[PDB]
Amino acid sequence: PQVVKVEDIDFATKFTPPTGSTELDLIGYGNTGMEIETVEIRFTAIGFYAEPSISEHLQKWKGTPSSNLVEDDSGFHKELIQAPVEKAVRISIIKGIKGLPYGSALQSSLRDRLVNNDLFEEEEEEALEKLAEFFQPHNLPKGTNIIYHWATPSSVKVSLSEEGKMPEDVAYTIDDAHVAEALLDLYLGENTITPSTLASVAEAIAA
Repeated sequence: PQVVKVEDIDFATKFTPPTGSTELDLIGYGNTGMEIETVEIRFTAIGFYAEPSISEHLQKWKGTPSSNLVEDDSGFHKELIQAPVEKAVRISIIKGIKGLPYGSALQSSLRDRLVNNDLFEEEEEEALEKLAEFFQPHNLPKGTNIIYHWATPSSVKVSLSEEGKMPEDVAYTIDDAHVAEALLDLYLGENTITPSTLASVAEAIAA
């Protein structure tokens, strides 16, 4: 259709991020989590969008089982992440959170990924501090939208809006290519914080 339910939240099947020139299709969706004293709680609804052509860049995976694709060392993750097409994630907050803890968690997770790949130099460290600082003054209540748009492979346009509206302008830009790739790896990599979104995406490509 034109609208899909992700955790009873409406996600459009097609979407142009703020200030973008290109219509992106909904490839997969899922959720991310949080915990309180080991109890698992649903934190956000996620939708992963990309230029329709991403399907053709990944033709070679057609007809493989989804379970093959998401398995470690399959190679699919990196080819998904590196597909030379525009991509975006739309996040809809399910459990409200202050902006500092969210930005610090993001920083922590992106650092871990960059460190684990020997890519965490002073440039990446500064870019992450400034990303965390962007979020620190905001509150992210239930229903808030966060859009990350990979307009170029080395850049991420970050935009935010209240429930019911998409953002009109870009609020923040990530200018570091390694951070930009780490942010995609956060959602689509072997150690993804959202296995459900990755499983949804792989299904969509394999079929």
